[PDB]
Amino acid sequence: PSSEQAWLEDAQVFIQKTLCPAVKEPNVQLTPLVIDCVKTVWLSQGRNQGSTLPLSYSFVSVQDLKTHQRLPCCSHLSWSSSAYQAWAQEAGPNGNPLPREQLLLLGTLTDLSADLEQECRNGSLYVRDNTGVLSCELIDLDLSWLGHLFLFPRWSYLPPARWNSSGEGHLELWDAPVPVFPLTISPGPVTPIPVLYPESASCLLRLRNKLRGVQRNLAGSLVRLSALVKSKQKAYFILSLGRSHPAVTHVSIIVQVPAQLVWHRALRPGTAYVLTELRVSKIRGQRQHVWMTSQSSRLLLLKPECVQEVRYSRLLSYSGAVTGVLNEPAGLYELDGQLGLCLAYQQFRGLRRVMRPGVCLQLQDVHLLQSVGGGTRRPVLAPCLRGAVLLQSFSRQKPGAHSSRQAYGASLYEQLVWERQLGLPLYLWATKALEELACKLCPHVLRHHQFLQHSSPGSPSLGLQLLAPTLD
Amino acid sequence: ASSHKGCLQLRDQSGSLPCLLLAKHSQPLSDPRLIGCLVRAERFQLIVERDVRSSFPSWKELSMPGFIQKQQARVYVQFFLADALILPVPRP
Repeated sequence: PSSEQAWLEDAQVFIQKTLCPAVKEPNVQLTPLVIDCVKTVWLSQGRNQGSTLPLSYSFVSVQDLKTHQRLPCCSHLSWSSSAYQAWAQEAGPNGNPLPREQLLLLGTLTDLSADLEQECRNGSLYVRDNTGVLSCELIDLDLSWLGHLFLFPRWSYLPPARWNSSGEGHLELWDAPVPVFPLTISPGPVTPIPVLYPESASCLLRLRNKLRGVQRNLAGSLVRLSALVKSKQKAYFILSLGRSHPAVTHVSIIVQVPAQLVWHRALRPGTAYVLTELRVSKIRGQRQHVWMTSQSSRLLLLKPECVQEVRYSRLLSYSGAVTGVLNEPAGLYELDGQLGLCLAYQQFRGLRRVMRPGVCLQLQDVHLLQSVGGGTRRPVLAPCLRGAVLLQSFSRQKPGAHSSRQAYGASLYEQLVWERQLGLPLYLWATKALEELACKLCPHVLRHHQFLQHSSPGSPSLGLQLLAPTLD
Repeated sequence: ASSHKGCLQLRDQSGSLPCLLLAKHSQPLSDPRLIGCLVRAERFQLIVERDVRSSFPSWKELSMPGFIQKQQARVYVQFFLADALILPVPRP
C-alpha cells in the first residue's frame, strides 16, 4: 500500500521541519531512529492489526494541536476498540469518557517556562518543541529526564472552557515517557558519601554555637512536605527529614533554589533520600535554625551501597477519590460522595486545571472538622499550609459545560480567604449566601461576572457590600 | 415605580411586593432619586389583611366548615428608611 509510504514520507518531512534542532546540523539518522522507536512501541503490546506500522496515527505539532483542537481529547498508542472500551468502563459507565484520537507528539520535558526562561521559574512541568511550549503534569519524574526528547504514548489535552479564561490549555500524561534515543546517562558518585542521620542532625541543631558556616550532608526519611508557598518573587517549600518508626524527631530543610523547585514534583513521602552540601540559615522571628539548600547541591536517594554512617480538629492523613463538585471557584469538593473537601486555605491556583471528578488524591496532614453548623452537616477536610495535596491518578470523564456560564467568581473567594481572614464556617455561609443572591438577582439585574467581580479600588463588588453588615 | 398605577414596589426576578416607605421619624418619602436603586432592610414589617364574606347563622355554628364563601388576602411591607441601606446599581 503506497499510503504507508506516503505517510512515512510525511513523517520524515515533519521531522525535518519541526523536529530538527536548529543548533546542530540535522543528523539524517534521526528519522530512522524515530521510526524504529515508534515501531518498537507499536509492536511491544502485541496487538497490531497485521500492520507493522500504525497507519491510523498521524503526526501533529504542538502549535497545530493548539490552533486546531477545540474539544477535550485523549490520544493513546495501540488502543483498539477493546482497550478503549475497557478504559471507558474503568472511567465509570455513568460518566462519558473523553473522545479517542490517533495522533503523535514529540517534545522535550523541561521546567523552563518560555523564552523568558528565568522570569517565570515557578517549577511547572513544560513540554517544549520548535512550535511552542505546552504544560504537562506527571505523577512521578526523574531529574535525568529533563532536557531530552521523549516519545509520548499516552496523553490527554484539555482546552479552556470559558472565553474569559486566559489559560491556553494543558496536557496530562498517564504512562512513563518513552525515550526516543538512548540518553547519555552519566555515572553517579563512585566514592562513598557518608551522611548524617536525623538523630545526629538534631544533636547538631542542639549545639547552637557549632553551626557557623559549616557545609555538611544530611539524610533521612521524608516525613512531611509543605505546600508551594508563592510570594511576589520568591517561592520556597519545606521538606521534613526524620527517621520513621518512630517518626518522632525530624529535621526541617527549606528549598529555595529556583532551578531546583521542580523537586516539589519529585519527592514522595516515606522514601529516604540523601541531601548534600547543606548550610545553616537563619529565619527572622524564629529562634531555631533551618538548613539551607546550596546552589551546588544535588538530590540523592538513600543507597546503602555507598551511604555509610470551641472545639478542635484531629489531624490525620486520608486517601480517596473525587466524585462530586459543589463549588468550583471556592474550592469545595465532595470525597467519595460522603465527605466534603475544602481547598480554600491553600493556594490551589494550579489545581483547578487538572483535578476534576474521577481523580484520586493522597492528602497529608489534613484537619477533620465536625458539627460545623450554619446550614452544612457533613464533615469537611480542610488542609492547611503545613500539608500538601498529592495527585495520584488523572480523570477520564469530560469536564462539565455549565461551568462555562456560572462558575468564574474566583477572585472574590480568595480575597475573602486571604484579605479578611475569615473562618471556615463563615466562609461556607458566605458562599451559600452568595449563591442565593446570585440566584435572586442575576442575570437580568446584573451579569454573573459583574456581581462577583474582584473588589479592586474604584469598583467594589456588590456581593461583598451586601455581605458586609453580617460579616463585620 | 409603576407607570400604570403610581404605586411603589420592590421587585426582583422572582416577583413583586407592594411597599410603603417612610423617612425618619414621621416624614414622607420625598426624594425621587431612589428610583432604580437597591434597598436592603433588616427590620421590616409584613402586613396581611383578611377579607371574609361569612354567613354564620349564630354562635353555635362558629366552628362549622361550610359557612365561608369568599376569602382574600393582601400583603405589603412597611419599614423606615433610616434602618435600611441604599446601594446604587452600577449600570454598564
